[PDB]
Amino acid sequence: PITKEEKQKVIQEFARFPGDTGSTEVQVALLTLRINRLSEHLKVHKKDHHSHRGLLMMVGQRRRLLRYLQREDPERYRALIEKLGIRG
Amino acid sequence: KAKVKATLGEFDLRDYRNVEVLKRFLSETGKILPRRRTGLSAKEQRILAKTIKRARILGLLPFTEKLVRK
Amino acid sequence: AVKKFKPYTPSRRFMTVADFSEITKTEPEKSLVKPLKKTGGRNNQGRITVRFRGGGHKRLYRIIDFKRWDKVGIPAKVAAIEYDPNRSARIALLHYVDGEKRYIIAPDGLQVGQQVVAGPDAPIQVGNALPLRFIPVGTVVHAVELEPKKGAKLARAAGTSAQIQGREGDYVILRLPSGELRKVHGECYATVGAVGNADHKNIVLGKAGRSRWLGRRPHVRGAAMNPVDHPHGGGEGRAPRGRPPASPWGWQTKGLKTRKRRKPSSRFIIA
Amino acid sequence: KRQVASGRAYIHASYNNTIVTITDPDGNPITWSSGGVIGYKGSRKGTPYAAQLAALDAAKKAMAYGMQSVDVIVRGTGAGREQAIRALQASGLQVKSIVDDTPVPHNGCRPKKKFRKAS
Amino acid sequence: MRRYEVNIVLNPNLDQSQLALEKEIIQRALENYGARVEKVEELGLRRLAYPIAKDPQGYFLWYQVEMPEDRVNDLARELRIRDNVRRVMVVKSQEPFLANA
RNA sequence: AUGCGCAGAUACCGGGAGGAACGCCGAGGCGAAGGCAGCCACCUGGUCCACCCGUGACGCUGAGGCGCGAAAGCGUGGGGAGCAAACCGGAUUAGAUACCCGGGUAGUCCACGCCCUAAACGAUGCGCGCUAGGUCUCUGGGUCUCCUGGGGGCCGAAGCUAACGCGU
RNA sequence: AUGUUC
Ligand SMILES: [Mg+2]
Ligand SMILES: [Mg+2]
Ligand SMILES: [Mg+2]
Ligand SMILES: [Mg+2]
Ligand SMILES: [Mg+2]
Ligand SMILES: [Mg+2]
Ligand SMILES: [Mg+2]
Ligand SMILES: [Mg+2]
Ligand SMILES: [Mg+2]
Ligand SMILES: [Mg+2]
Ligand SMILES: [Mg+2]
Repeated sequence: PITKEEKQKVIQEFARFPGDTGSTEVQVALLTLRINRLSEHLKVHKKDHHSHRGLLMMVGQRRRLLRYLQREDPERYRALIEKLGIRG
Repeated sequence: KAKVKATLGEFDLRDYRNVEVLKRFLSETGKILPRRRTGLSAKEQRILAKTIKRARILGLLPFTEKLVRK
Repeated sequence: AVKKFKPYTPSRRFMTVADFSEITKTEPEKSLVKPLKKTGGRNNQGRITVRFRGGGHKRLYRIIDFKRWDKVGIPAKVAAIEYDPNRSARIALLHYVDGEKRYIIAPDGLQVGQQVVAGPDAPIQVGNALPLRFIPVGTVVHAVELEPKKGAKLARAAGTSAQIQGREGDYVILRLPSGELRKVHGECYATVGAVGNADHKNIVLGKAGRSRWLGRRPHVRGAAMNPVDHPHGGGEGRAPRGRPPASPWGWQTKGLKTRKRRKPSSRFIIA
Repeated sequence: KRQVASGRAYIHASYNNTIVTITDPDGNPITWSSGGVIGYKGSRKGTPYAAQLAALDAAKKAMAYGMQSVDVIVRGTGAGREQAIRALQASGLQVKSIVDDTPVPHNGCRPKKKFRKAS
Repeated sequence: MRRYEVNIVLNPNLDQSQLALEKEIIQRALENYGARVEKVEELGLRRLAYPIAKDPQGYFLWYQVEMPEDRVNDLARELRIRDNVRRVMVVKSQEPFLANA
């Protein structure tokens, strides 16, 4: 599982300002963590189609978040996708 | 008779080694007693069954003992 | 697994080839224990005595170790698993800590790197050999002696084994590969585990060659011969048996039992 | 031939028959009987009267082994269970104790279809 | 890293030559898998509620420990290997949950 | 009756194997559905509540597409105790290609890959708001004799309904 | 236990 320390390392790293815990960047980085973590589990456990549904959800959630960002501020959409290594 | 809960003081129903206490939730055939006899909540009863089984595996309580006199 | 092919030819549409994953490990054989010349020859002093043998690839015999008691209490480490063209099983090259090297037949599960040892105080784990009497009943066991000290004769073919069913005197009872229940002396050695490369029985040969590659020449039916040759010989165009079906030599060949009647070894069988 | 004062009396009472085997205290059968050892045949073996008869015939055969007392162990739902116990109590043989030891899966094998109108 | 209670049941019929052997094998194994024993409790010989390894008794141990969670199964595999070790239950340690106050 | 049984069965006891399913707890609970039941550990998804802390409409639905999808069934392997289509026997019958009995092969189990159906049902698409209450129940929160959220039931206001019924 | 039709 993600530890309380591990999750906070991501949040600091992505927060637009200290005490920023929501926010499209933090959210989308928080999800990416989950998604990569969970993609790796599915790698070993191909047969766990229940957890997979959740993946599909997160992927679609992040997709939605990123679409919103790309729409309001397109530079920090790009800045983020880069920083996180996604949309490929 | 009474409820079994109504019989003991402050006890921990995660403790799969208090066989002294647990055997008391167990009927004369080794069967986990129903709530009408343990007088536990729904939630308590589940914590209980879990630890009773853990204990049965450890060897402390029976999965089944036999009914005496027909 | 078994390697399948796409139908690029006819024949290949059906061939399946053994999976040699368990082997590669070592792919030439051990110069020292390996080669004996193995004398090919489909028949005896002159005469074919077993039909339809011959041709087929040259082979070195790999001397293998069918009596394990020579080497009680000397551990050996499993160096290699290798192909043995002279048996369905594959074999395990053992480096004894003596120096000495031997080939056991490779049991299912045996891993290169493992250690292995023979004798009455040997751990009950795969590839150790023990007198049957020292082995927990219900342990499944391959390469078993039938009489003490006469070498392993039971359960050596790929994927075979026997199970100890019980003890009873100086004898144990094995269920054999065949399903026969036999009494086998407790002093008889056996090695713990099954033989493996158990996929062996599933390889589809696929073509008429291939049989040929394995030293199996065409088998001609008795029907299809003339009556000089065989009980089913003759009849004008294609004919049923017309007799209870028989070998060339004339015994019946559907159901007639042949193990010798009065054989002392019967006292000890049961299936 | 042998000699055992105390032992066990097993009652096995199916729906089709009642059979009692009496054993030494290590459980080794000393003697047995059943609905069919007594005269009965077919559906009447599962009758309670047969069980009575079986239990006494079985009790009786164990005088010859010098049996005095038995622990009774019952296995079965089935008509004969009750009477075969009564038969034993008042039989000469003294029932030290009764025990139902009926084998019962902790949900296990799939039953034959006839025991599986089941949901 | 999380707290587990490691239960162990040994052959009652050991002598402390034999027992300490096992007890040391378990100690060496614990430490091997990075298990830092906190509490420990040799309740010892008990009458089991059913026979185990044909034996009416089990000698009982209990080790509270903190170890990496990803090594816990592998440790229980190892602790079991030995013959006189006849049960091993490893259990994530839990807050107690009471009835009555 | 077939069948098993004097080559010693049945019942009892000891030793062992092996497969399948988990009694009591156990009614409720979880999941989008299919569905999910011993215990332990690791990995992992959904979900509820509280603080009211962050973002600031980022939302609803969704033709196609993608994935999931009981049981049977198919392919390659494994496994095979119990059960058991087909099948063999015994009965029943006017016949009995059935129902009842004794056996029994696929299959039922596992891995991988297919199939993609169903009374796949609440025969009720999803989301949001609004319109009495009472009562039982699961699971959070509470200056806790009641309040407050999330679920599951039964009865019912208004209203709807061909009716049956539905009704926060 | 079975036990058809108009
Ligand atoms: Mg002739
Ligand atoms: Mg002819
Ligand atoms: Mg003709
Ligand atoms: Mg705010
Ligand atoms: Mg399906
Ligand atoms: Mg299926
Ligand atoms: Mg199949
Ligand atoms: Mg078919
Ligand atoms: Mg039948
Ligand atoms: Mg429909
Ligand atoms: Mg209503």
